[PDB]
Parts: sequence; C-alpha cells; structure tokens
Amino acid sequence: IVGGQECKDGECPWQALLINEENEGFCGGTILSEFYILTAAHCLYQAKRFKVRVGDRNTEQEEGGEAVHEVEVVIKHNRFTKETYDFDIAVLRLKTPITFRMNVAPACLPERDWAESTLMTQKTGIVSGFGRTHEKGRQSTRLKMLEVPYVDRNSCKLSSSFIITQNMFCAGYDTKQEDACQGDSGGPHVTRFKDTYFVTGIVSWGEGCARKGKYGIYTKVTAFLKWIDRSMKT
Amino acid sequence: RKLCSLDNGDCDQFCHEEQNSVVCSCARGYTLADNGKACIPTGPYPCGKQTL
Ligand SMILES: CC(C)N1CCC(NC(=O)c2cc3ccccc3n2CC(=O)Nc2ccc(Cl)cc2)CC1
Ligand SMILES: [Ca+2]
Repeated sequence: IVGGQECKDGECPWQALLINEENEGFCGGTILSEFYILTAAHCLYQAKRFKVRVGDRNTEQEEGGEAVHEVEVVIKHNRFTKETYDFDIAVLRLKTPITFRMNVAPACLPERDWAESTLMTQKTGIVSGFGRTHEKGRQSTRLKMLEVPYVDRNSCKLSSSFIITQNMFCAGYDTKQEDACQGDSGGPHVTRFKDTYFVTGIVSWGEGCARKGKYGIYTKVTAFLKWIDRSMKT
Repeated sequence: RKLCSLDNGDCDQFCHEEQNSVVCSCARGYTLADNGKACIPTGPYPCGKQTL
C-alpha cells in the first residue's frame, strides 16, 4: 500500500495474510466465511506451502487477536494464465473454522447485478494489505488501507500497456502517489454501502506502483460470484 | 431515476426491480426487516461490518 493510512483497530477485519514457511507475508486475502478465503490466482505460485493468518495489523508484536490457519483445499480457477493474469482468482478452504472477533470478520459477497450498477458505480472503493509502501521499498509491518477511486473503463485500457480483459477493472489514481503494491496482491478491494462493506475485487497487478498514467488492476469479483459460490458449496 | 435507480429503492442492501416495483433482499447473515427494506444481522459478527 503506497500512501493511505494504517487500518485502525477494527477497520479492516476481513483482511487475511498468506505466509510462507518462514512466516513472511507474501500475499493478501479476504475472509468470506469461517472456512473460505478469497485471493489472487497468481499468489499460489509465490510459495510452495503457505498458511493463512487473520486478525493481525502489526506483523511484529502480537495483538493477541491473530490466528494462523492451515489451508486444506486450494481452488484455483482453471482458466488462469500467467501470461495475461486473466482469471486471477482462487478460493481457499481452511482446515479449521475462523473464530470471528475484534479484527476478524468476513466481508459480504454481493449479487452480480446490484454490485455492478450500484457498488461499482460508487466513487471509491477501499484496498488494503501488508504490501510495499513504495515500489522499490520493502514489505509493510503495519496493515494498511487506501481509498482508491474507480477508474473509467476506457481510460483504464488506454493507460495499460498490457491487455485489460473483462475479468479485471482499474482503480486508483492517475498521478497521485497512492496505489496498492507488491504483497497486497490477492488482497481485498471492498466498496462501502450504507455502513456495510461488500467485496468487489481482488488485488491483481499493475505496471509498477502509483506510477503516473498507470492504475491498479483488480480482479472483477462480480464476474466470478457464481463461481465463488460453487467452490464454497463443495 | 426510478425504482432501484432512485436511492437504491430505499433498500439497506440488494435492490432489484420486479414488475415496476421495488424488492429488497440481504446478503447471507442478514434477514429482511419488517419494512421489507432494512437488513437485520442474524448473529454476531455479520459480514461487511467493521468491529469498531
Ligand atoms: C502478465 C502481466 C499482466 N503482468 C502481471 C505481473 C505484473 N507485475 C506486477 O504486478 C508487479 C510485480 C512486482 C514486483 C515488485 C514490486 C511491484 C510489482 N508489480 C506491480 C504491482 O504489484 N503493483 C500493483 C499495483 C496495484 C494493484 Cl491493485 C496490484 C499490484 C506485471 C504485468
Ligand atoms: Ca501481531
């Protein structure tokens, strides 16, 4: 997260952290239910074996509300491709359920049609993670959140040197040095509506971080809702 | 702006137009309130809420 503010006690309970064998956070996650985590498809290649930590805001000082969970099942969208990063989405089934508490709560899943004409038509969404605070910088030890505006679909594509498929959408700023970054991938992108937060995107990728004329690219969650329910059902 | 196009059909959450009439519904963990508009959390820690 380049810029933004740190998630204050309670502000980002649906955040989830994917850690490797060395307890180093390498990707983000979104709590969907006591058993299911949502994350970027490409994050699965970042480490051979990983667990999921929840209820953490400071990676170096136990807030006593943290909790590690072993991943039991990994459901990667079969159409994912490291070539264009299309279908960058995957669900995780946890061996043990999540015990909701102060900084551990699920983010709601909306209905496609409503989400598209109301949530995605809002002015801004929220993105958060333990990612880098600068492009060449290092991982953050403090959980962060950034308010990123929705970027017009046209401008979006015109600014991307890479292709922007129908499963992605731009967000962030044209020049303002605020944007998600490495480590935030697979992280949450939620839109707020009447004091209720709805999942609306997965942190996917981007050309650099906060680079002028470049936006942040998120997986269009409303395009995999039917797929996300099937995966959870079984 | 008509129906759901107008202030979300006054729904707390999901709003869908069915026969020139509004119809509200809530995400898993909520139940439609009496007014068929608001959404009441079913148990503790309902989805989409900051534990502030
Ligand atoms: C196949 C093609 C599409 N390709 C996919 C991978 C993508 N690379 C990155 O993505 C990327 C790698 C990387 C490593 C260190 C620092 C930043 C990095 N970014 C940038 C980064 O991670 N930035 C960033 C910003 C906003 C959001 Cl939402 C998510 C990520 C480059 C394009
Ligand atoms: Ca901690």
